[PDB]
Order: sequence, then structure tokens, then C-alpha cells
Amino acid sequence: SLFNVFNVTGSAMSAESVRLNTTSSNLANADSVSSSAKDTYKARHAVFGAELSDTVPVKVMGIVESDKPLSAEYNPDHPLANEEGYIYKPNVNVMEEMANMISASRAYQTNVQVADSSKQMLLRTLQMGQ
Amino acid sequence: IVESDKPLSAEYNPDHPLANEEGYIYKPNVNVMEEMANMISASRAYQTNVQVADSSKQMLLRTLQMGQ
Amino acid sequence: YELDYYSKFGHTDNYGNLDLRNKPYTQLPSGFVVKGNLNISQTPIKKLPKGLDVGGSLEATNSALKTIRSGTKIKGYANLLGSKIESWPRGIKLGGYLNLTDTPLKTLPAKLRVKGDLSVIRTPISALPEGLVVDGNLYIGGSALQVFPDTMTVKGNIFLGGNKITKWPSNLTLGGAVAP
Amino acid sequence: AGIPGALSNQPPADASIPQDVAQM
Amino acid sequence: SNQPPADASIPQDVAQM
Amino acid sequence: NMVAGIPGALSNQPPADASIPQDVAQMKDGSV
Amino acid sequence: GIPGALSNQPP
Amino acid sequence: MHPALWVSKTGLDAQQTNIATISNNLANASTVGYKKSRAVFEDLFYQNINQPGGQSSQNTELPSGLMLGAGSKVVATQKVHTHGNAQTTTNALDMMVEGDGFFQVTLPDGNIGYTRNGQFTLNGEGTLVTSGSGYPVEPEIVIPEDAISITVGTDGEVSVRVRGQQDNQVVGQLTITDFVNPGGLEPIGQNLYLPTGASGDPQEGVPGLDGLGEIRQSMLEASNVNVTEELVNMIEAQRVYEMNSKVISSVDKMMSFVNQQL
Repeated sequence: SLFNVFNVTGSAMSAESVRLNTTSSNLANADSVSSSAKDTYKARHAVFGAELSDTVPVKVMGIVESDKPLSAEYNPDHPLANEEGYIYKPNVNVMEEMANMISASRAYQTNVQVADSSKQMLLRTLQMGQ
Repeated sequence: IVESDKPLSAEYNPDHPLANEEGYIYKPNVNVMEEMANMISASRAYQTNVQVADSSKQMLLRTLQMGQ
Repeated sequence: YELDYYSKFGHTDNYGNLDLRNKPYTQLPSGFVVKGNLNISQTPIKKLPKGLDVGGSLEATNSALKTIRSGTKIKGYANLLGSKIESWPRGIKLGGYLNLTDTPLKTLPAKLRVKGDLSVIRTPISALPEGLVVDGNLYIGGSALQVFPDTMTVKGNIFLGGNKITKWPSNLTLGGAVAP
Repeated sequence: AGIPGALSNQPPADASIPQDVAQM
Repeated sequence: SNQPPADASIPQDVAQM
Repeated sequence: NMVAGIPGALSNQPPADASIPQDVAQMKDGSV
Repeated sequence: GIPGALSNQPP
Repeated sequence: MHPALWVSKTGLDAQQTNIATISNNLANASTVGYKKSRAVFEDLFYQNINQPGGQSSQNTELPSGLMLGAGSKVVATQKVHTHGNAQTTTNALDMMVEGDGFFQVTLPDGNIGYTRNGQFTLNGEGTLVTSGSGYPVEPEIVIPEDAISITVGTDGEVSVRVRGQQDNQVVGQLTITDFVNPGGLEPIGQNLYLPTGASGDPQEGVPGLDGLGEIRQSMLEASNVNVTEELVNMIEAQRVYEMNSKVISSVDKMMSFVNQQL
């Protein structure tokens, strides 16, 4: 029904919000050599997935880390330097985060139009019978 | 429901763990412009039939007043 | 090919965790020592080197790992989800849980001790070893197990998950509850 | 299931299998 | 759920929680 | 019980950043 | 009563 | 994402790797025996859109045969093994190869490493080792403590001068390894290379016969990087980087107009 559109579009609104927050944590950790949890932060990605289970909502199935190797930088005098003297920094790519930032915002706003479009159809469907 | 025959949108990204040998991730063949047009066409056509159905009831109600 | 000393350096973080995800490495040098966690997920590695030492946890989810040789020291947990391991060797010093879900595992060492949780979910294992001791939660859901040994020890909850147990241990002390 | 390398939001404990992720 | 969800932990050292 | 605290920027911070006064952070659990 | 609240009256 | 956004992003990623490649070359502008690397660009896959499948030919010039590429990428950081200039130094242990050929050093893990840098020295035992990490140089050349001079011949024949004995005693002979494809060597830092499948099996021999280069004593090989080429490459790479940013901004503004006007 038209109410299923609200569930489908609403799921995308939450879905694009997850990717926006993941990108925000990527931009804020692009230069963080250290990290609690004994893990040099690596770029995270939200992998969307259609939950077919007509109406196909979108669900986040889990956040996946980047496969790119960490950026090694020779800083011998740093306390975190290894024997060779290289400290490692996250593999966050700025350009893809900016592209993800644009795409997530554009996709978020176009889901609002569909919810608005379905809202008007239900209101007119209610005016029938009056 | 029938799936579109448009080829999938290929993107070069040898970083996504779900990529392939050549670092390509295939994405759905969804065109935003055609989805916006369908949204406009579906909403307007849906509400047009509301008017016809609503006006059809009025004709039925007037028929009951025949001879009165 | 095989991982070298210089190739090892390019897959290590600041605190010393080796990341080999999707990397085309087939075998690791013997007497290998890792400062932190080890990740060999989705790797074509079929065998772990003898004398392997991991300062953190071993991650081999959805990998091709098949054989682990005895004497391996793992400080953290062992996660072999979706791998090709068929048997668990005797004498593995495991400092954490052992997750063997969705593996072709068939045999387990006798009187095995798991300092954390144990998973045999959806495994073709036919029977648990005698004298098994589990300090955490035991999940046997979807597996082929239907008879427990004479004596076993589980300090947490026991989850049947759907499989039918007919012969319960004679000597069993449970710190939690049993769930179907 | 789905993605093979999803993360876990629970703090590391090294003793409990994380059930947050779809561990199948 | 029938009980409030727990808060979020943001520690500067996970070993101390 | 009553739950309260400073909203906005100060609370949406990691606890290490001690912007929030100590007693106000206590209120964020429960009170009566 | 918020412990240590500012007041609205000349000190 | 609209495909135009990602096609432009590939150009930004490709030029980003180009800048990093250029930056390393200018960093090693004074490294002895260094070879400059260049980034090679190639176009990505071209896809038929207005066709359900890849129908061969069949009106490529018409709207049915429209093909859109997927962008560009850096395919390889090719090593250019051009011979560098000569650095005449007064040190008696730094040596240079004139032409094709590599010094062979013994790596700690057992295999031998190949270097073009000639800054060598001796360790406590008198063995000829590199002046960096101190790896021994193959073949082992031990210098007697009674030697008052060292002479390295044009074919690696090392001789020493002993007081009280005329004529110079021979203490060994150097060898240089050659490869069929020098660009297939894998750099591992420390001015070292390793043999790969793309390089070939090592070809050893006396330095001065069998087409090999000749050993020159008290010389070094300067890096072959062209600082002007890198600066010109930087200018082009920066401009291409900015142009692709405009396309991404252009696509976003067009997409903004759609859901705002409609």
C-alpha cells in the first residue's frame, strides 16, 4: 500500500544516516595514529543491502572496514614507532568521503520527496467518502 | 514485477571488500531521472482516478433521487 | 607466493596487528610472532606455521584455513568462522573463546578446555569429547550433535538451538540454564 | 547471511562471542 | 523492549571499563 | 525518577573532555 | 536544585 | 551515486597516486643509485548502455551504440633505469658500476639483495659491507689488518698493499648480477631490489665481461631523477585534479536542482 512507501522510504532515511555518521567518523580519524582498543582505526564503510523479504526495504547489514593498506610514515622518534621507525596511519581517503558525503545527502533528500508524494495520495484517498 | 534490462552500473573501487578481480563493484541500474518522472506520473494518475471514483458515486446518488 | 619480512611490515598497524584480508599469501614463515591481533580472513592460506605465536586474537573468518599445528600460542580468542578447518589439534594454548561456526569440523581434542565461549553451530561434528570444560556459553544449534558425553562442564548457558539431545551427561554442574 | 567482514559494536572482551553481528 | 537500553561507553582506554 | 543534564555540544562529547560538571553528569543516571 | 546552579539575583 | 560522480572520482584518485609518485622522486633527488618512477595512466572499461547486451558493432555511431567509459587508473609505477651521472669521491670503499649490473648483498633472512648504490665499507671483522644497515656484500671480501691500501680493479679484483712485500696480494673478486628486465625488480627500500617473476633468474658474472658493466673505484652514481620533469608533471597533475573536482561539483548542483525544482 501507500503506507509501505513510508516504511521503505523511512528505511532509506535511516540507511543514509548510518553512512553519513560512518563518513563523519572517517573524516575525524584520518590523522589519528593512536586509538583505544589497540587497533589503528581503518576506514569504515556502510554496505547497504536489499532485504527482499513490490516493496523492497534497504537495510544496513553491518559496517565493513577498508581493505587498503595503512599509510606507513617514517617517524623514528615517536613512542609508537616500530624497530624500523615507521608509524602507521588510517587509510582514510578524503576524496571518497567527500563523494560519499554528497551522495548520502542527495539520496537522503530524494527519499523525502517520495514520502511527501505518498502522503498527498493518502490524503486524497481519504477525501473520497466525504 | 519485471526487472529492468539496463546493464548494471560498473564502478572501479579496488577498496571495497566485496569487489572483484579488476576492482569493480557493480551497482543497481537505477536512473534517478526516470524514478522522479514515475513518481510524478504515478501520483497524478492515482489522484485522477480518485476524482472519477468520487464523481461516480455522485451519479449513483442522483439516480436514487429519480422521480422525487 | 609467501609473506616476507618487508611484506609483513606493510600490513601492520601502530600497536602491532597483522592485517592480511584478501591478500594473496599462501604460507607464513615458521616461528611467526605477532605483537597483536592476527587477521587471515578470506586468505588462500591452508596451513598455519609451526611455532606460530599471536599476541592478540586470530581472525580467520570466511578463509581457506584448514590445518593448525600444535604448539600455537594465542593470547586472545580464535575466530575460525566459515573456514575449512576439519579437526582441532591437541595442545593449543587459547586465551579466549573458540568460534567454529559453519566449519567442516568433525573431531575435537579430548578434555578440551575453552576459557571463553564455544561454538559448533551448523557443524558436522557427531559427538563431543569426554571431559569437555566450557567456561562460557555453549552453542550447538543446527549441528549434528545428539548425544553428550558421560561428563562435561559448562559454566554458562547451554543452547540447543534446535538439535535434539537424548543422552545427557551423568555428571553435569551448570552455572546457567538450558535453552532449546 | 550477507557481508562476511562486518564489525561488532560491543567492547572487546575476548571471552564472549559477539552476537550483535550476524555471526552465521 | 521491556527494559531501557544501556548508554554508550566512550572510554579513552578500553582496558578500564 | 528524574533524568536531566546539559544538552547539545557539551554532552555530545567523550567523557574524557571534562566539559560537563561532575554533579550534573550524575543527574544523567536517575534521581528522586 | 541542580547542584551549583547560577542564580538570577545580584550576588 | 550518479555514474558521472564516480568517473570523475577515479581521475581524482589516479592523479592523487601520481602526486605521491612524483613526491617520492623529488624526495630521493640526492639518493645514490636511485631510479625514478613514473605513473602510467590507462582508461577503464567501456560499457554499452543503450544495449541489453554487448552486441558486436551494429551502429556504434548511433544512440543504440553509445559507450561510456568508467574513468581512469594508475596501472603501474614504472621504474626508469636510465644511467645516472658520476660522483667522483675520495673515499676508497665506494664503487660504481658503468652500465648494466647490480651489486649483490646478503640479506639477514637468507636470500641475497641487489643494489645499485655503491657506498660500501668494512665491519669489525674486515668484511666488505654496506655503509647503511651493514649487510655483507657478495662475494665475501675480507681485508687483512696488515693492508695499508685497497685497490678495486675494473673487474672487481680487490688487491691489498702489504708493507715489506712487493706486489699486491689478491684478496678476492667481486661479481655483479644482471637481469633481463631491470624494471621487474621489486624495491624493498634501503636502495635494494628483489628478483621477481617479471624480472628473471639472476645472471651473475665477472664485472667487465659477458656484456656486464665495469667497477669504478672511488665513484658513486647520482639519482637519475629530473627535477624539471617532476615540476612539469606536478603542474599537469594539479590542473587535472582541479578540473575533475569541477565535474563533481557540477553533477551535485545538477542533482540539487532536480529534487528542489520538482
